Amino acid sequence: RFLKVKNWETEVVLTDTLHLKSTLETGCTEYICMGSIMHPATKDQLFPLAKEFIDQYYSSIKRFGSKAHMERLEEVNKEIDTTSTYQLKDTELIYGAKHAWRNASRCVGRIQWSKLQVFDARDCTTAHGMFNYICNHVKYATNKGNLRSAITIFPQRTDGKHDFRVWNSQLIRYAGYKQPDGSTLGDPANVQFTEICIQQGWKPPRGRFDVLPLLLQANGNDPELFQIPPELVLEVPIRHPKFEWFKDLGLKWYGLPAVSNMLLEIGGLEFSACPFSGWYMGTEIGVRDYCDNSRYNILEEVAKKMNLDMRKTSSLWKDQALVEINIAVLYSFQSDKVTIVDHHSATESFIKHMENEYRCRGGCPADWVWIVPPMSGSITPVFHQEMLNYRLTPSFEYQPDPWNTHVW
Amino acid sequence: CPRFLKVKNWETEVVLTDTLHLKSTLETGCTEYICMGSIMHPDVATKDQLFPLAKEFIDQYYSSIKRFGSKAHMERLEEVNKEIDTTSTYQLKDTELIYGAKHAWRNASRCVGRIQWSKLQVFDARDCTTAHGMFNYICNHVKYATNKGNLRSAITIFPQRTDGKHDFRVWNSQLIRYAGYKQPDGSTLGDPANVQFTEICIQQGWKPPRGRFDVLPLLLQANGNDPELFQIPPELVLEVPIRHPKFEWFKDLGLKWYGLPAVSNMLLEIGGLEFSACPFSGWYMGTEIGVRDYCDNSRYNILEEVAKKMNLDMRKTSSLWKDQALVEINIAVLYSFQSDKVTIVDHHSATESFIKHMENEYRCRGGCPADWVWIVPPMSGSITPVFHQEMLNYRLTPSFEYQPDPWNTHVWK
Ligand code: HEM
Ligand code: HEM
Ligand SMILES: CN(C)Cc1cccc(NCc2ccc3ccc(N)nc3c2)c1
Ligand SMILES: CN(C)Cc1cccc(NCc2ccc3ccc(N)nc3c2)c1
Ligand SMILES: C[C@H](O)[C@H](O)[C@H]1CNc2nc(N)[nH]c(=O)c2N1
Ligand SMILES: C[C@H](O)[C@H](O)[C@H]1CNc2nc(N)[nH]c(=O)c2N1
Ligand SMILES: [Zn+2]
Repeated sequence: RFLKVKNWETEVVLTDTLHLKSTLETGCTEYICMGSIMHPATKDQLFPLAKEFIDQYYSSIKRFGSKAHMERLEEVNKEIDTTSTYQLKDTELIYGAKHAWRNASRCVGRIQWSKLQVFDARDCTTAHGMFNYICNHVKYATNKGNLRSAITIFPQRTDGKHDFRVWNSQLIRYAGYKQPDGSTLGDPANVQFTEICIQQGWKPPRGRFDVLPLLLQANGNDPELFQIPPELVLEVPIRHPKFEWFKDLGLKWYGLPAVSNMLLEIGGLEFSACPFSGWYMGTEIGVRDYCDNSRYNILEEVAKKMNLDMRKTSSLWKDQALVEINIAVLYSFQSDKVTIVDHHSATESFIKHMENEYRCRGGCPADWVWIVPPMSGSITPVFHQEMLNYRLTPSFEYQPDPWNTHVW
Repeated sequence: CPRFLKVKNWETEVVLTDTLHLKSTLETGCTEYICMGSIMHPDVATKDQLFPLAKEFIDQYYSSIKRFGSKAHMERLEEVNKEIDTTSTYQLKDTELIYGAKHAWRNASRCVGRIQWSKLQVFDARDCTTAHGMFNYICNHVKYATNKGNLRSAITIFPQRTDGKHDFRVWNSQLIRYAGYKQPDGSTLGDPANVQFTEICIQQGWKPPRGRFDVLPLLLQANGNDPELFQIPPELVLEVPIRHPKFEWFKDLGLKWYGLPAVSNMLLEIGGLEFSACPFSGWYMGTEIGVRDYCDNSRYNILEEVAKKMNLDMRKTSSLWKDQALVEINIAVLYSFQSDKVTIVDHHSATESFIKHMENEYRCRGGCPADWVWIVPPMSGSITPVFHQEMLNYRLTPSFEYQPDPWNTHVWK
């Protein structure tokens, strides 16, 4: 049935037909909603998925049922038959990668979806090769501050014993170190991964913002360490436009968010290594990275320097400090001509995107829990926007951390 | 359905195990292929529909008082069954009514204040027959709940639905709210949320003062009759003028708000019985006033004026002038209620208490249904502990439910 979503602020009603195309499961049932749970082949399984995907590709270029379409299905069937898998055409690789982004219900940045530079790395065979492809990606995407969205796609899974994996959760991240006195220097989120690099031979500077090395696994082999050339790593010193003391906090961050631990699924094929990157929404750094208790956790320090009353929660000293940090982040990136978007501009673009997608596509799967920013929720337009969440393919999926499945 | 569902807290690593979901009674709207978790709102019971619903509830009650399977349990079951057979409905005992109301609150997935669920004063108004009587009961409720600023949670329960043509309804969405007035020029005076209701009151004969904060009259329907207007005695309406501990100019904005949040348009369902008029009240979380009531664009919408008084650059969104003003307004709200000794809770305290409540519930009850979309506060989400807390949402009974607005269904006499 057609489903309607209302925006309670504008009263705009949109009608969703697209959800009828979903075949994957969401996690919820008729009796239990799991909307806030973070994470809820064979030849025989493979062809219908391949077919589903070839069909929507040829439907998308408006040549559904053409001789080209009929021949492609044939070629794929034969290939699955004779090899237990198949290879995508370049055009298909690009189409599928753009559509995995378009379908990512949790991403507020999807107005950009069709502007994605796709780097085909399916000829890669070694960790050195992966490193080369990754450097090129970082250089292209960074573009001296004028960030460009990109994805690099490594060879698809075969038997599962020969996966290509980027072990890093993002290409560029800061180390975290467990201290004898039990505290944590650097980023506490990366403590484990940092330990694995150390155990593997990495000589740690033991600073607060040490860029981690790349740990790269090719064809199921043991992962290998590489240092990203520093000239490729663009960073922004965080300062505040009014508090001249803010720079004295010694804060910085990297300009390029490049998630590298997801799995890209296209037409039944699985790409376990597909680092992709866009640009930051300010809150990702200013709210979560800096102010999560289990992350850099700087609220106290900033609040101190602001000389706030931190004796009672109801003084909202945390909220005040939170806003000023986010002002600083946006100001710093903007002053250094590095692409960044604030949560007001971003959510506004997402609403427009939604309207675009309902109009041309019959809907837009969206995960309110993720779309709504981690501060000032209800003063952004998405807070008041009803969303429907459903899973469309091609997609980006979670996968297990490689140190839990890998034998050495 | 799997027997054990686990929820994780991503900042503390605490994992909890839910079994209570097995007691889920109604559908959420989600299916295996779509989630409707951000959808706001996704003819009487027959004899045969009522029997198992009553038995389900009676069993649950007797289990709660450790008298399950007792002679008193079996006798109550038999007496209820007889009543349904010979009258096609039944009446709850006072003990059952009280247990039912507390549990509807305990089960309200969207409520962050549920640590308090067992301290609810229940006023039984099932003897009420007229709108003047409803007025008396509501006045008493307001006075008791207000308690000179030391607010006490309470519910007043009017007679249950019979044939559906004799419903008791409070037409107001909350017992105390401010009027809204649409102007010929398109502007709105007062609270734009309440324009429709205000118009209805004016048509019913209410003479509007036409101010910015006019307390709306009660519009009360008894026994399916046409609703009637009553003015709440103003001494019963506790209000707090909003000022700011630093900004001396904040008081010159002339804002105030009422101390008692008393939702009055919901339906209470107990054992298949339907109480269409069951006004209940607790106390405010500051953000309900400082974020939603004041800063929603479709509400009082004061961010701009505050921002201007704060001398902020309002030319770029990326200056975060809105966020900056929003915090100051919420500081003013908490400061003003605390100064006037009217109970209020800030969003940090409330969410931390809720996490403790939820953990206790998982341990003593086997779960705690929770709607993350509603539980996470409308500002500063991720610096409260509920943001990182996985939740499971499902519907248990007794429960509070939405019902249509009565002016849309009322057959005028
Ligand atoms: C171009 C600028 C972009 C912006 C501003 C943006 C913004 C965001 C934000 C703020 C989130 C929430 C992340 C979090 O809170 O941890 C997110 C999620 C996500 N984004 Fe985007 N994004 C962008 C580009 C991209 C690109 C290029 C891709 C892939 C080709 C992508 C795919 C995803 C996916 C799959 C998620 C969900 C991840 C998960 O489920 O854990 N995004 N995005
Ligand atoms: C005593 C202190 C209380 C606090 C701090 C509190 C807090 C809240 C808050 C902040 C919300 C979301 C409000 C919104 O954004 O509109 C809510 C919703 C709700 N509350 Fe509580 N509440 C309290 C008492 C009560 C009581 C006494 C009842 C019933 C007996 C109750 C039942 C509900 C229900 C049913 C909802 C969902 C409303 C809806 O779905 O529209 N609460 N509560
Ligand atoms: C844990 N892994 C999924 C990697 C990881 C680490 C930390 C945060 C996230 N967030 C997911 C995510 C995915 C894509 C993004 C694209 C752009 C952007 N600015 N943030 C994005 C964020 C993802
Ligand atoms: C729509 N109706 C349920 C009435 C209505 C009007 C305006 C706001 C709300 N919010 C829901 C709601 C329900 C119960 C509450 C109890 C206490 C409190 N502080 N807020 C509460 C808020 C509810
Ligand atoms: C679209 C969305 O469901 C709607 O804006 C909800 C979001 N969460 C909410 N949460 C609370 N507490 N109160 C609300 O009114 C809402 N509104
Ligand atoms: C429990 C909850 O699902 C979890 O904390 C989610 C909440 N919403 C989020 N939203 C975004 N954008 N990013 C996140 O990491 C999370 N975390
Ligand atoms: Zn759901």
